Amino acid sequence: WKKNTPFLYDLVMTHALEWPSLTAQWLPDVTDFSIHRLVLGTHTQNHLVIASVQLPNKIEIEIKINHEGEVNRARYMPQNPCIIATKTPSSDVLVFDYTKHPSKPDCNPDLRLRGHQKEGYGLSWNPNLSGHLLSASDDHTICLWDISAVPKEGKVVDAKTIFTGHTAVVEDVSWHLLHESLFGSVADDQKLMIWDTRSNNTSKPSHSVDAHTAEVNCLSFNPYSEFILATGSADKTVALWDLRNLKLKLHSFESHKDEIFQVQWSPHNETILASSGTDRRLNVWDLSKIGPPELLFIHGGHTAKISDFSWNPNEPWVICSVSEDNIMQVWQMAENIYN
Repeated sequence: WKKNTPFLYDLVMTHALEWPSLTAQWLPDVTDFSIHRLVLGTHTQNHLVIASVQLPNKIEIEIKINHEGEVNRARYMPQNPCIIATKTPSSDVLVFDYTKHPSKPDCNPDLRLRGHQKEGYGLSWNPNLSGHLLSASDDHTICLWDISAVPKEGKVVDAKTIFTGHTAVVEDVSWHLLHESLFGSVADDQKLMIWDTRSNNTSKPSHSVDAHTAEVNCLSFNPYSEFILATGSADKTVALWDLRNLKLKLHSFESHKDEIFQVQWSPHNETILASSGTDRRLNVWDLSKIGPPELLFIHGGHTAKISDFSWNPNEPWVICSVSEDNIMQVWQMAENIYN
């Protein structure tokens, strides 16, 4: 694979980190080259990490913040990207404003968020209501907090609402991109559930489909279409969904030869979606080419399970993917391949 790269990439960078990261997300600020930044974590003292990346038109660690337990997931708040929520290996979800913490570390989170009885990974900030955070847990619950309602000197926040519709481990949660009340969740009970926070019944979802034939592990809403979202599963399938007819699956993307953990739409291209998991492959899909023609690219760079990945928001087709052997890769498939 390493020998074949000039054929398949316009860019590939490999970085062995000192510790594995379970988490990867590009921050939205970019400053011959340009400087981009990634939110990462450690697994096995733990830190919340901000790294720098030079990209054309080196990777340095900029910020390490003491974290209790590994960082299961870390997500920046869209309305103030200095704010980062993290999932811990305990019931706690933590919140850090990276500017209120030392350059190098000495765990003293800015907020500790209560309401779960077990650890999880799923985590999602509302991009339409500032400080509304959702978290999914192995306890079968989804918790909601409004951190914007928390007093200046408040360090502890109880869950505003707990959603209980699921009957198994809740794997992932994600807000809708346009509708401030609407989010989706996926769980081990094989369901996708669409929830409406304006509803008083926190035990029953607005809609509910039996999405998959095994555990549903991830979901992602389309940033270009109000109606479209995708799920990924222990099914080894990515399923496609329309909010106007949830009961029938629009499509199935086959396939990974193993369990799917992440699915994310492109921020630049409405027909483009990527997925990954335990087969150590990150696949890029093209809706438009359905009628496997919809498989546009297989990224074979990783030699361990891929933990998370993120589409760079400033630089089309750039992806950061991180694996369980400590490897972070920043890569862009060849222009020849998408156009």
